Amino acid sequence: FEARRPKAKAVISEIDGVVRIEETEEKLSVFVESEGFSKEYKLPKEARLLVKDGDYVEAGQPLTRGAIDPHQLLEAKGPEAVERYLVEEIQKVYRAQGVKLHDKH
Repeated sequence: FEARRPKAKAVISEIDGVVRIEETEEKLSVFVESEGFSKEYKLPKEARLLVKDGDYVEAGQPLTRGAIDPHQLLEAKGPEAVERYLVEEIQKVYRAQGVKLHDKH
């Protein structure tokens, strides 16, 4: 409800394109690119990656595993996405606990 930076953040994809990953020792890196451009993403050691070398990632899609920051998803996929994310991500907790409250609220 209070838009905040979860500790375990998940770097979303500002760009909607295709995936590419790298090997070097210290830090991993996922690159999203379209015929237009590509964007480099720094995914440190702990970041377990959900995406694989090969397919498409819509804007604001999870590229790291876990929590997302509403502001970023706002920027990336739009209000329509933050909004829709907030609701469903909230009901996630209640549903898991038995409470059945209508999304409306």
